[PDB]
Amino acid sequence: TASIAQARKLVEQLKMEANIDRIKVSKAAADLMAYCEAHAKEDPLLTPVPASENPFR
Amino acid sequence: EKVVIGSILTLITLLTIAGNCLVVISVCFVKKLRQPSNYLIVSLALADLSVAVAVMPFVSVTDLIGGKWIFGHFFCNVFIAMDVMCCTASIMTLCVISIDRYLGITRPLTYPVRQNGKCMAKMILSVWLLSASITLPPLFGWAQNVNDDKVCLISQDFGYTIYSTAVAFYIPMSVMLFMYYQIYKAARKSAAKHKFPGFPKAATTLGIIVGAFTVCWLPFFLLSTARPFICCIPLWVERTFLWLGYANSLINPFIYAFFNRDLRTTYRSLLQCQY
Amino acid sequence: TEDQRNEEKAQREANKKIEKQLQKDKQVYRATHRLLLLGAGESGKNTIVKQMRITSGIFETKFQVDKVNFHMFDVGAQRDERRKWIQCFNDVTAIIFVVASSSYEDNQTNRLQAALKLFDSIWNNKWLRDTSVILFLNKQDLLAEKVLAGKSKIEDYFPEFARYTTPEDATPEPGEDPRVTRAKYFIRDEFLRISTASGDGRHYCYPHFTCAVDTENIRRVFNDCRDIIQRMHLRQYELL
Amino acid sequence: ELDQLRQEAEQLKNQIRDARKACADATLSQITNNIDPVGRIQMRTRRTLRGHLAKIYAMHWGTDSRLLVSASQDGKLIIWDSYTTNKVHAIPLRSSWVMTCAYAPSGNYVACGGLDNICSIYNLKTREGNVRVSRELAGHTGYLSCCRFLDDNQIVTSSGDTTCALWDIETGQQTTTFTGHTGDVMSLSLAPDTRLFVSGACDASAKLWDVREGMCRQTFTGHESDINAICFFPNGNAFATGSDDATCRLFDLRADQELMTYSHDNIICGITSVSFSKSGRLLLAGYDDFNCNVWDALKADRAGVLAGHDNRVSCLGVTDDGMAVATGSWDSFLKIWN
Amino acid sequence: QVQLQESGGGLVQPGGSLRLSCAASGFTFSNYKMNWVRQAPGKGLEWVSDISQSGASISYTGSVKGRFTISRDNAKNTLYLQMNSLKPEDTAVYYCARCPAPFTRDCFDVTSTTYAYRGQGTQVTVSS
Ligand SMILES: CC(C)CCC[C@@H](C)[C@H]1CC[C@H]2[C@@H]3CC=C4C[C@@H](O)CC[C@]4(C)[C@H]3CC[C@]12C
Ligand SMILES: NCCc1c[nH]c2ccc(C(N)=O)cc12
Repeated sequence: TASIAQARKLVEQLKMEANIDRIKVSKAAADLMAYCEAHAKEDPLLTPVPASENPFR
Repeated sequence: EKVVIGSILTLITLLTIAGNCLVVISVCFVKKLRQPSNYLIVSLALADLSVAVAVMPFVSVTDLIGGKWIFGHFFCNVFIAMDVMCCTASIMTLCVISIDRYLGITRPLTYPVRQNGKCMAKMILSVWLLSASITLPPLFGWAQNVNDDKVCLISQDFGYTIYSTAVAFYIPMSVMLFMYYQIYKAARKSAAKHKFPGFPKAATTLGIIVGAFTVCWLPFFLLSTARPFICCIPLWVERTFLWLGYANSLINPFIYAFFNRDLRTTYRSLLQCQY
Repeated sequence: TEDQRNEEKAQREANKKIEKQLQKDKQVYRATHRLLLLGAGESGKNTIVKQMRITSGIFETKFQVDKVNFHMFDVGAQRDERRKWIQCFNDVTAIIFVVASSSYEDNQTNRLQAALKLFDSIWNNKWLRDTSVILFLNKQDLLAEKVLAGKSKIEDYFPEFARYTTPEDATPEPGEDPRVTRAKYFIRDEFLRISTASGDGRHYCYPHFTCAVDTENIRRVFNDCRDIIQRMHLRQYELL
Repeated sequence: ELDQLRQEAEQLKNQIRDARKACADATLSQITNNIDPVGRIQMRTRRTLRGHLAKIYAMHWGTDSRLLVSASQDGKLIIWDSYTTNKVHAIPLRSSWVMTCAYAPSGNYVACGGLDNICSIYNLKTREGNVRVSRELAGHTGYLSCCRFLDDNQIVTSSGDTTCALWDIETGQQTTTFTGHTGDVMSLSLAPDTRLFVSGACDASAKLWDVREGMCRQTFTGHESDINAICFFPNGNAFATGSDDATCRLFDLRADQELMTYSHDNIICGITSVSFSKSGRLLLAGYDDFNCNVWDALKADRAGVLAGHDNRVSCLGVTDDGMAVATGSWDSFLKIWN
Repeated sequence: QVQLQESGGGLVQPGGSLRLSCAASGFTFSNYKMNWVRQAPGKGLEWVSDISQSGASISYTGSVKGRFTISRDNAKNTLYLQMNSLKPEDTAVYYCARCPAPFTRDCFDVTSTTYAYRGQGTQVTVSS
């Protein structure tokens, strides 16, 4: 009972997995690059903050 | 005849000062090194620093070049008492370290429970107190110094010299040797039981420590105890043994810090931390 | 700016109080010792815990010997998989691996080989490399009973037992049948071979023939912890 | 009967693979060839927090980037002040085996758990008492691997029983349960919107779940061993995972497959934690080698190393503003890098 | 994705020789230690044999020592199990198992519940 019960639920879930809207991987990579470049300036690790305002220093 | 001995003694004093300062400042800066087992080493380093600051330099300069006591009568009683007190403190700090190691290894499940900074401080205070009591009789006139308008030297009376040497070196030396023999016995007993027919080393370190301490301090105290039996001794032997006694303080950082895994590994990080 | 100075003084007073409490807890923690109890499901660990005492994922049982306190943890409702939560006991004083030496529908599975493999896996674990393990070879009476019965699993499931010879270092108690001693020492030697192949010196094993009803079990743990801490102190001072 | 279900599952998996394969005309690495290199990155330890007696497993940054949470096996849950280094609270825990901790977004409550299989919610804003236990979220059948707050009354928890659940703190009952993993669930990560979250397990795979529906949406199987850590990309459309494979992998929910792989020949040790910078350009992943590595999210090249820990780096955390990087290690010392 | 595919099986008379295969794929075969597992009817999982990374070290359970031979091929990325003189008690479903982490000597693939890194297995039966 356990084997078939688990298998049926797994098949049902995998059927949903096969029906989903997606986007081109190149488009996703372009969006990732755009996000990385458009938010680079407000990242202290990537763009060091001036020492005069850093509270840790 | 020009002699290179002038640079050697100043170099030794500077090296001792630098080593003691490095040890103490590294313990203070590296907070994780602050543990009860390390307070004894810190106290030993502080005693070594005191010796190198306020004991050796006067000898190294004046007794080497001038060869005479140019600091007057009053400074003689300060110098003699300070040297005796600092050396006795160093010896008894070594003895206390040995006793602490003996207690720790002999009673691992019990003694470390009460190993706390307060106990370490109390034992260091007792060591310094006793090292100070040894220099009292000269101040109260029981054994006046044999100093002169141009010479400074410790009193040679039997009733003070024998007591001082016994309290400072002989009893602590015997205690240290007994504790280290017990440590060696326990370590080898532990090592021998952890063996099997097949199921299909401490001697080196202990000998290093004991030999260093003995080779450095024993001759000076032997001569000092035999000093009253004048029946005079050459100056060079009288001073080389004292300089070996100071070399004991010089070499102490290289012994108790190198032969300690936590300190041995921790100081290696100073290569990057200094930047 | 008094509004800032008052806050900074209050925060320093609170820090001092917390530091004092944590310092006291430090003495409490250092005084205490911690132990882990492991082993197979059918082993006698339950009876050993029960005799020491006289839905949760872990159970606590504390016993005091010679005024030094020991804390022993028994794994409760946890998944049979062990690789991911066994790592939490790297700093424990020692691991108590009670394994049943029974040599018998009844033979639903051969858990002796499974226990040997589990011991090997624990031994080879990267984060347990400094955790000594105490090996309690439990169920000696049943082993002897099955050896006398002439139906032990030792001969069939371990073919090397035929050529096995009793070690000269063996110290069997008087009255023990030679076959029982040979079997128990073969079981010992299997675990010793598993454990002595590392050669790194970061480990050590303490085999111990014992029974769940034996009262000496508590003393053995105390002696083993004493030895382990003594060896640790020897290591610290460069003596080893 | 089984054969007429396993074959259907295999056919569906093949269809999914074919759909994903046909979508890979160009990879992230190929098009990013024109991106300017980040260059070498160097960081210095600005703060060191001491007081923990045992090894530290997990930490959580407060929403104000001022307070910190640390959990250690000594039984102490300490709330730090990252700027002044002072300790604000030190809560003694009934169970010394705690594997995770979390700080509520409003800061009114704290949580922790571990081998005890129970999550304890601690209230720091009690009127007179400095700290007390509010509720015990019992019901799991295994050690609590990770937990994260959604609101002041809702918390998501993970356990080694291959199950995750949503708990109503007011009543303590499981409002929703997540199942599907064949192995232990290691870490959780809340999405920026908090509606979706992604959990890593020992199945060498990752799954995405919805709190409002409690059902899986996507499954990713790019890794080869247990997933130690997981974290969403700041935009929320992608995430990165750390595993025992010693190789970090980047996954995008819309691409529905691996985008980048971060690894090198000299690195063969497992990865303990993974985190994102505020811009997402740099990957901060802890390693068993006692040091952390900075990997370029786009170029997949090392930018720097955070070395100085004497033991395993158990956890890694970045402030909300991203101005500081806090790292925890089994040595019991918390180091802040900036 | 990690996938394991056991091959071979069937019903043979006592003493027959059977060759089992495991076409391991989807992962770096050379980087993981490989073990064979079996489960007799009505009984739990039991370890059979193991092979190291390059095969320099091999081990077998006492009940199957000598009778069974475990070998692996890196060029073909497949594992073998050559059975000889099979006894009737050897009947069991055999699984191809891999322990989770590479470059490690400790494996944990004797798990009772579902294990993520073992194959579906093949049924091997021996009867008169
Ligand atoms: C007869 C005349 C020439 C004898 C003169 C005494 C000379 C030899 C004595 C007086 C001061 C003494 C030095 C004092 C300090 C030390 C440091 C020790 O680590 C090595 C010996 C050394 C360097 C001594 C060498 C010998 C010395 C120079
Ligand atoms: N340079 C060491 C001086 C010293 C320390 N303790 C002593 C004890 C006795 C005598 C002595 N010469 O009597 C000298 C000393």
